[PDB]
Amino acid sequence: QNPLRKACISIVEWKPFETIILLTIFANCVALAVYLPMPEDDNNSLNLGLEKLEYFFLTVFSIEAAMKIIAYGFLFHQDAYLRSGWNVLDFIIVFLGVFTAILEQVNVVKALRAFRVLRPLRLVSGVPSLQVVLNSIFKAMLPLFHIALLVLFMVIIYAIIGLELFKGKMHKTCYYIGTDIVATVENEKPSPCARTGSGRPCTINGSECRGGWPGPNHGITHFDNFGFSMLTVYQCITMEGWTDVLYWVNDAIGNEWPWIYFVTLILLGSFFILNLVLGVLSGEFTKEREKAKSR
Amino acid sequence: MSPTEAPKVRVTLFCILVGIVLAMTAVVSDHWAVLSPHCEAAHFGLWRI
Amino acid sequence: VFSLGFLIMGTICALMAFRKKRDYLLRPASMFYVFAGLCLFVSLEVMRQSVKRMIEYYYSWSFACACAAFVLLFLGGISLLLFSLPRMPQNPWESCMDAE
Amino acid sequence: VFTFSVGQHNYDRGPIQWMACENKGYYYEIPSIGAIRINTQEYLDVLG
Amino acid sequence: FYWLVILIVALNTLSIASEHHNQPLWLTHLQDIANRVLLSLFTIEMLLKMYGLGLRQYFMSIFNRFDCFVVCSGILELLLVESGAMTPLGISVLRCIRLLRLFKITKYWTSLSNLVASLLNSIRSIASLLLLLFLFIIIFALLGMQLFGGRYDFEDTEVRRSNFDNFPQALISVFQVLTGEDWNSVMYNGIMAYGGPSYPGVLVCIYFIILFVCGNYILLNVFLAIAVDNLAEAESLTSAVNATWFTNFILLFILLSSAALAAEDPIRAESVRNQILGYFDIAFTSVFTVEIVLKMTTYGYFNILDLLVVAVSLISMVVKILRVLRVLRPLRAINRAKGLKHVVQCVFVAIRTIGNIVLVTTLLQFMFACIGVQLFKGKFFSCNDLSKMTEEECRGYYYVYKDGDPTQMELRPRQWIHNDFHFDNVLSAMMSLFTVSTFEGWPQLLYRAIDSNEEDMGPVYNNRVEMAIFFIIYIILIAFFMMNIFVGFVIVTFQEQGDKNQRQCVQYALKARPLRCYIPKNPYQYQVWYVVTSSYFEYLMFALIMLNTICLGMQHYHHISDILNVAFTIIFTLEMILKLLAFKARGYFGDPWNVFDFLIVIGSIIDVILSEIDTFLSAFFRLFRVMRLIKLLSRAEGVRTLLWTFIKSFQALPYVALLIVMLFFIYAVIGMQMFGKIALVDGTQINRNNNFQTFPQAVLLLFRCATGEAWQEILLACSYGKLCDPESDYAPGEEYTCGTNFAYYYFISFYMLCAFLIINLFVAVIMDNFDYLTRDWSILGPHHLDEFKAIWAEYDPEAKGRIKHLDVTLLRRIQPPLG
Ligand SMILES: CCCCCCCCCCCCCCCCCC(=O)OC[C@H](COP(=O)([O-])OCC[N+](C)(C)C)OC(=O)CCCCCCCCCCCCCCCCC
Ligand SMILES: CCCCCCCCCCCCCCCCCC(=O)OC[C@H](COP(=O)(O)OCCN)OC(=O)CCCCCCCCCCCCCCCCC
Ligand SMILES: CCCCCCCCCCCCCCCCCC(=O)OC[C@H](COP(=O)(O)OCCN)OC(=O)CCCCCCCCCCCCCCCCC
Ligand SMILES: CCCCCCCCCCCCCCCCCC(=O)OC[C@H](COP(=O)(O)OCCN)OC(=O)CCCCCCCCCCCCCCCCC
Ligand SMILES: CCCCCCCCCCCCCCCCCC(=O)OC[C@H](COP(=O)(O)OCCN)OC(=O)CCCCCCCCCCCCCCCCC
Ligand SMILES: COC(=O)C1=C(C)NC(C)=C([N+](=O)[O-])[C@H]1c1ccccc1C(F)(F)F
Ligand SMILES: [Ca+2]
Repeated sequence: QNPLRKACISIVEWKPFETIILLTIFANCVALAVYLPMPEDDNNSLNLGLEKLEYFFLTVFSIEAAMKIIAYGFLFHQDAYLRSGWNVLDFIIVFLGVFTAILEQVNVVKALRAFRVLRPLRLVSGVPSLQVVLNSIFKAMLPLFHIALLVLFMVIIYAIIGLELFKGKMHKTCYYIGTDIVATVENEKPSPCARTGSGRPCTINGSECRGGWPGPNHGITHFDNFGFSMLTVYQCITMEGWTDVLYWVNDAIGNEWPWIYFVTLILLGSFFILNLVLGVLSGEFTKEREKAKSR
Repeated sequence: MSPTEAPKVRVTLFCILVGIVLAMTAVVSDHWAVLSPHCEAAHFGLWRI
Repeated sequence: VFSLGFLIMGTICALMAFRKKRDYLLRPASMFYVFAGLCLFVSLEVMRQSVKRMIEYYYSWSFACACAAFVLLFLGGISLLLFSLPRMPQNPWESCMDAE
Repeated sequence: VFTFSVGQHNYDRGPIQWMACENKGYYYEIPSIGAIRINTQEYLDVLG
Repeated sequence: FYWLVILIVALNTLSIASEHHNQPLWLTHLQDIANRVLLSLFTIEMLLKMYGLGLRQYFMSIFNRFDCFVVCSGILELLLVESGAMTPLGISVLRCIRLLRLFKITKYWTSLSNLVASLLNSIRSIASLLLLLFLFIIIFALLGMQLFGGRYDFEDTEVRRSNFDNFPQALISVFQVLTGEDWNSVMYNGIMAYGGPSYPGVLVCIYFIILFVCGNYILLNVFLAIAVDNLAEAESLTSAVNATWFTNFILLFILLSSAALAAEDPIRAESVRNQILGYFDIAFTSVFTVEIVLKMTTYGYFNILDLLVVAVSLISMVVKILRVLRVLRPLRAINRAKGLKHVVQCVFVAIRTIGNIVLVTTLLQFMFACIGVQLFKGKFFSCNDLSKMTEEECRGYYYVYKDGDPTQMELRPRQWIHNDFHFDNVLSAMMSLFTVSTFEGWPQLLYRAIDSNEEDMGPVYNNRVEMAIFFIIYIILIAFFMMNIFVGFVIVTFQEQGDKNQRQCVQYALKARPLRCYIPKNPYQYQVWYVVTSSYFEYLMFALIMLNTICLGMQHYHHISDILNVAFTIIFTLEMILKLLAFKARGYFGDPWNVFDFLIVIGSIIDVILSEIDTFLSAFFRLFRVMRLIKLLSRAEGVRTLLWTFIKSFQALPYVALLIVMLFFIYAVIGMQMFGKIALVDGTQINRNNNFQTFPQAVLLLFRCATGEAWQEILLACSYGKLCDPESDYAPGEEYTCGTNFAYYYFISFYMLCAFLIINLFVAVIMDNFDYLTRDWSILGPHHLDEFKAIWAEYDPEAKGRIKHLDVTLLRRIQPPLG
């Protein structure tokens, strides 16, 4: 591009730069690790000296970004620095860093503070073996596209079925008579209850089954709208606590029908699906081994 | 004649006719429910109890 | 009444499917039976819950008749539809709705 | 000085016992509700 | 010496695997008066055959390279216990090094040392993919330390051990969410730390949704890769009356004989129904006692099983164990069913393949159990209240506070309790590690081994947070690596007994047939036929379907939700009749998708008229409007192709799923017999929802255990301490005698069996499909040969065989890969 009037830094660019910026980003990772998160605006001594250290780590990466940006075009000039694959990531990193660091000393919140955990990704840039390893997974997840478009649609179908069948059913429970305390037993978790139905009537002596109960898992597991129904369907599909949802529906509406909904979702959603991905990926491994066996 | 005069479709169309007759009688035979408050035994149906 | 109407409309297609090589006609007929069956079941529902809103209760004779007619019609329509629908291809060339 | 370290936490207690052992006082730990009664009536032992 | 040197290592193993808690003193005496002598006997074997192999050949083979390490560590450790090296943790972390000598029987087997010749290179080559997993874990722990760090400060008294308060704890939490165990409770704590089930809070679920899926995926991939490559190395380097009447009538009567075992009542001894099946038993027995002579009056290994079955059905017409021996009644169907015995024997020949990888795993399990006994033996005791740290202090009563309210307390007697899964011997250690390797209850063993204080004292919160390493290596070796090379073993072995593309296409271009299109005459009805198959029309149909789907999601809890239902019902029933008129009810019912559409339309009509009949005066008829977006699978040809491809091979192998249903049947009957009288009390794991009283309930319990739920808690809900059901029969005062300690043999076996057969069904269905999965989608294939079929049936509305010559101009419409 422009003449060699600005490239006063391309002389030490080819020095062993990797064996110093790697140790710097590793020390940055360590200073990120030993940080202690304290509740409600509290801090200690070591947490104060680790924010003065984010000025030594944000000033090295930034001057190296300058050294690499002006050594190749104004910004790109041929899509050189910015459009280099693993040089845009580092730019966003050191461009959010300074941004939020000067923002923290302009109102003198913590949302952009959490973008500080992307700096550990720089180590992948540091070693090219990791760079080629990381690009193989995004190369092998394209055959898993017709499986994801099937899992998404199955989750959306079962969410709507559960929204039609169970919406607003797990809202009664048995409190103590005249109280707002749920009445349970030693290891029992608060489950739904039924009055005038095939559901469960609860047994504790001074207890009555009335409504106004936010739901089973503090109000998180229920088919009350599309978002929560999607959430509980997805949770069941991972085969984690699906029997709890089944049992709560059994307590709410009745024992004989609801299993059809959950044994079908666990067979189709979990076993059939994981069997699909265990075949599609092993087939991809086999074909990428066979194409290389001819080399 | 593959699906229409095979034996495996005729056995099923046989099994259908049993359901046909038992259903056309079930609408008319009120012999499926009793109630006894407690001698006033009842017999429910679809049209008249 | 709707269930018996479905049985009526299904027997027609079940019989007209025997002539003129109208085998395709056995595909809708089956389905009608299914709904008939299904209808019978929800019929059950109503009566059942009525029995538990009126004392003792007990189903003696015709509940078996209905619980048999429903399951037979339902399973038979489903299996008739499975037998009229040709086959899952099972081969890279075979296909559903293939020429004879 | 009587110092009390309350709760089940991961913080350093050395300085608190030092404040206790230096100024003629005592150091108590209250991890739960069941310890409150007996640990809050025991300073009368030191005062005596 | 080839066997005398294995005799000494076996004598040493049987002595290091006999150290338990509270062992007799003579046992402690034996265990070291048999260690110094055996260490010196390991010393003579590093001298005489050292001198036999000269000078420099005791460093050429890595085999005897670490054997000098054994002697160095042994003597150095002998002289460090006569020193101030106390702190039993320190004295025992060398007795774990003492275990490093068992590798002398692994020293001696060919195939047990041949497999590691590339298994060790597996990690070494993949060390840059395992590192990406480590970096993923570290980034997600550093993100969890920001989102939920110091935010689990709920005022209640309930302990939440899996938090993100510091970096080791965040690592433990992220690893536990990765293994999948109890991740939903971590998510619930994360949701309650924020607002709650509201708009700000619930978005913190995304974190977990990204941590599980994209975290499982990567991991899985890595392991799979490793497995396949390491297995290739171990597979390529080594490479270089007698009619149908009788049989079909007896076969349909063994199923009745079996289902008479299903329908039963274990609680009611002779229930009103039970003697009906007792009478049917004589019928099902005497129809079989005749056909044992119609088979061996014509004649004099598989029918002796049947004769024993009928003999035990005759002698029955303590001894009550014989009633468990009548569960092989369906095991005789492997006689007549010929396709059944083929897979029953293909499974017994597939077990011989996996016998090499089971012994190395069992040995790793044993050695990790020994390390566990050296670490956490005696340390899994506790008191009811966690303020008393000794069995002598844990006496009397204490108060418990409900909901953590200091003004609402109850009295509870305090008792010195032992954990249910502990590390006192190698049997208990192996059981604990077995429950850990299935990922169930492993955080409760972790946070209990972290609090381990001393040999007979109670826990201390966050005492030893480094103990987590013991639980994170074992999980990575056994549950992530050995289990994955087991699956790689079975998949690569199935791979073989399963050119090719030319063969497939020359078979295609022979047996394929033409396709019918139903292109009609009569331009007056050809008019509506033209607007029926327009891409614009079907795209309007697809858009209407997605509009109905988005209208189905708008419903919530606490009327324009039914008028639109009727409006869509009308749109679809008019589309159906218009398609019918354009196809004359002959081309319409030819397409299965049109059969499904007709099904949906009839169901929707019935639903709307039922709802307005109900408002003029069925919860499942409302499901037919949801089934509509299934016909959205008539457009996505890749998804439809994948679904058909897998459903084909799932239908091709029903005799491998028959094995699973037989396993479930047998185990459910045996469990109804063994533990079927236990009470149904809430707060326990045998309750109204999960029990053994009836056959459906037992089958659903076994399905829950198959899915790997808290099966190790049902295993403890049936162990000779359980209150009997009041309806049962038992002597007074003799109540807590239900349940048997046979549960450990019942569950541990079942899981294993249920994990084998399932894996089997996963591999067959995969290898039967290895054509479509290992296919280059560009070079060649049947998709082009279906392109040809389509463009050919275009010119040929009715099949009528083949077609005219010119319309030869079609060859200009083909892709160059084929045209
Ligand atoms: C994406 C490709 C395919 C993905 C999905 C493929 C299939 C789609 C999912 C299948 C639907 C699951 C079955 C519905 C769940 C029923 C639960 C239930 O009935 O309880 C609630 C309700 C309980 O509600 P309720 O009526 O008691 O509540 C109020 C009480 N009253 C009204 C009395 C005041 O049960 C019913 O309404 C009756 C249902 C009985 C009949 C339904 C069972 C048959 C359903 C279809 C069978 C097909 C099986 C699966 C197909 C194969 C797919 C793998
Ligand atoms: C390489 C693999 C990559 C890994 C993939 C990662 C998946 C990303 C997850 C995406 C999640 C999207 C969430 C965005 C929802 C928008 C937020 C919102 O407004 O909805 C709130 C919702 C309902 O409203 P709410 O606030 O609860 O109601 C209170 C009264 N107003 O309240 C809620 O509860 C919203 C929560 C919805 C969460 C649904 C989760 C189900 C989706 C998982 C299925 C995907 C399976 C992937 C399989 C692919 C295989 C490789
Ligand atoms: C794709 C990959 C994997 C594929 C591999 C194939 C293996 C599949 C294995 C999965 C089996 C899951 C079985 C789940 C069915 C359980 C039924 C159930 O839980 O219903 C409970 C309900 C309770 O009623 P009850 O016990 O009478 O008491 C209440 C009375 N007021 O009971 C009822 O009200 C109705 C009871 C009738 C239900 C019968 C239908 C199923 C029952 C058993 C089916 C299987 C039979 C043999 C076991 C084979 C299963 C493998
Ligand atoms: C590559 C594969 C993976 C790719 C990743 C994709 C990730 C997507 C998964 C995340 C989706 C979860 C969305 C969660 C939010 C749902 C809406 C919601 O949160 O609230 C429910 C809302 C009403 O709730 P409420 O707040 O009570 O309203 C009034 C309150 N007084 O009611 C609503 O308004 C919600 C209505 C939405 C209904 C939609 C149902 C289906 C629509 C999609 C079908 C089209 C398929 C996409 C086509 C793509 C083809 C390639
Ligand atoms: C190199 C050496 C050569 C040796 C090779 C021998 C190979 C044998 C491999 C078998 C697998 C063993 C792994 C199981 C872990 C051990 C379980 C155990 O020992 O349990 C201990 C239990 C008592 O423990 P505790 O908690 O103290 O309670 C006592 C109160 N009664 O006491 C018990 O009652 C437990 C009873 C154990 C029952 C085991 C049943 C296993 C049957 C599985 C067969 C199917 C496997 C094939 C499929 C594999 C595919 C994955
Ligand atoms: C016997 O080995 C074992 O102790 C096993 C442990 C400890 N855990 C579990 C879950 C097993 N299992 O049967 O699924 C086997 C295991 C585990 C990893 C690889 C192979 C096997 C094998 F045993 F099945 F071979
Ligand atoms: Ca689990």
